[PDB]
Amino acid sequence: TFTTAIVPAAGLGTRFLPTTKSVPKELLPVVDTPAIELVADEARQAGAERLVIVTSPAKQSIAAYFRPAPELERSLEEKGKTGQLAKIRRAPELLEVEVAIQEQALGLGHAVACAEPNLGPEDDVVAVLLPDDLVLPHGILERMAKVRAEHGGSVLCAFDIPKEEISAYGVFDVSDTDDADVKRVHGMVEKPPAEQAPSTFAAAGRYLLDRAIFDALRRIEPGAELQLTDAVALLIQEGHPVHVVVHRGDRHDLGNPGGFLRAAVDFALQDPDYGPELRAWLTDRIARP
Amino acid sequence: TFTTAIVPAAGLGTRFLPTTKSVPKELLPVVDTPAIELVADEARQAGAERLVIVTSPAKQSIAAYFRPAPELERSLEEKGKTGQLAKIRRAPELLEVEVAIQEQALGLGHAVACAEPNLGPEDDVVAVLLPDDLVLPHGILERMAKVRAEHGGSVLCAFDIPKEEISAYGVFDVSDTDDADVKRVHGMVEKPPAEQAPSTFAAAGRYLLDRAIFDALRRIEPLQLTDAVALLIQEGHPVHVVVHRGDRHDLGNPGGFLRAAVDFALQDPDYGPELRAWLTDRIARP
Ligand SMILES: O=c1ccn([C@@H]2O[C@H](COP(=O)(O)OP(=O)(O)O[C@H]3O[C@H](CO)[C@@H](O)[C@H](O)[C@H]3O)[C@@H](O)[C@H]2O)c(=O)[nH]1
Ligand SMILES: [Mg+2]
Repeated sequence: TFTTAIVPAAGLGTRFLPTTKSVPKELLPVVDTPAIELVADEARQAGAERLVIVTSPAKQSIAAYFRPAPELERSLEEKGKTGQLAKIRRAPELLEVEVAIQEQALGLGHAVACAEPNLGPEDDVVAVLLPDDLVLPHGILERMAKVRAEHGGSVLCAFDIPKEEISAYGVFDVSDTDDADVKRVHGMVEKPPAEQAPSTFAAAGRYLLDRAIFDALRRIEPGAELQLTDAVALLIQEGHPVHVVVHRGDRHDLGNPGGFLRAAVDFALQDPDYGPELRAWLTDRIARP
Repeated sequence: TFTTAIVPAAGLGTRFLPTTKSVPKELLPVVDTPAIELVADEARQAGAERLVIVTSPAKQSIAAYFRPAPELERSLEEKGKTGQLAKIRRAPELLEVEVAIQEQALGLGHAVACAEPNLGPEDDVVAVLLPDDLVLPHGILERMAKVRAEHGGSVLCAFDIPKEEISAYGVFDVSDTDDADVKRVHGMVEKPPAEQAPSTFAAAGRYLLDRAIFDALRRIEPLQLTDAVALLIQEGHPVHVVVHRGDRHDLGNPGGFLRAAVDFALQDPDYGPELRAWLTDRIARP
């Protein structure tokens, strides 16, 4: 049912300095393809027709990536680079792309709130994809849509992480449903020590939010910032159904250079253009300092 | 010695499409640091005072990378990110940076030619660094400068590559000098089969070019830099090569780029041990 997916992209990417002084984090390549394209594609495959990218005035450049490049397409076609030509055609052809300008990076809730002018009356629910999380294979938003179909309200996403490894995450307080991968959300605890974690279900950056989230974001106490978790807790307090889908597949974390490199190596090893030679090189390389 | 280094950065990097549709190839990070900073640092360490980046109009944002970012700096200082603050201050403090515009990508020789208006009377010799080649450790240009001081003329750089591995490269035709790592260049053969390779010396992307190169570039038939060098040798200009014995990386395609990033990350304690452990498991399965 959702048609509009929101991608919050207004943070600098401090962890990727000095590169992110000049390059938007969301345009950095995983092998050859930027994360913004990877999340755009995932959104489209889940039925999004429209993408609202929230960013700063300085990173408006992310928009151009979704514009055609006619001269480049011609030059590739003339060199017989049909595979490269298909690669560059992919992102502009995925969906309709708009930008919402968040003047100052006041956090995720504020970013989602800044997308509301880009919504129309048909947007009763919106998908939100954080571009630092890659959730593999495609399809978590379709699982979350089934939960919305059944229960109404809003739907979150979790990874299943042992309590001794979960303390970097927000962690859901949950109850069971009839589906082992679907829980009712009662609340969330930020970065609990292992022995205080309410579950093994760590908050992942995929959301299906009912339009009620925007009214909730206007009614929560602003910070020093609008905390999306506070708006979700307000909905829960007011009886809005909130459930979570537990992702069982793989995932990558592009929020720091180390997790980014893991993603790129994992993908390159599966690509015949690179994999065999990379694997042979790695085998030798890891045996020395 | 030379004071001006030229970095030809006007080609797209078609092996990194679709990313390089929007992002200059030379700003792609090796772990966390763009290649253009790595080659600027190398140039500075060899005594460059000035960097002339040849780029297209869509890639002029390479320039802004070398400008101070006061508000970002102020913000990092207020957050006590001393290390990230140092990292952002590094590139702007290395040297004076100018941009020359190559309207179209007519090749390397043409990229070099387009830097000539940025040169002055002191520029008798210019360094050229190709930003897809990392030559490690720093110092090849200083070795090349010693050769220029002894012999005059121009100086090239070679990797010592076995004949059965050398066919992807241009391969110098050479004669000995009194230094094992310095050869006189008689010519170059493009991509020879192993049995036709005139040496084990493959051309690397580092150059110390006498100002005579510009006149050669004006007189070669349409431009390959190697043709302008060949014209110089024909006209009696001394050309030598220094053989690099050390390490190198190739950022020309994603595979070589990942080798560089993994190599550097394994040596950095922020990433190294966990990445090593992850790689150990990962390479044991498809
Ligand atoms: O019109 C152009 C074309 C290329 N370049 C730049 O020139 C550099 C080198 O171009 P590339 O296509 O990567 O050259 P190669 O095919 O790798 O070959 C060159 O670089 C090798 C070292 O890497 C040498 O062995 C070769 O003799 C030399 O021609 C790159 O940064 C390009 O951006 C420009 O600035 N403008
Ligand atoms: Mg090259």
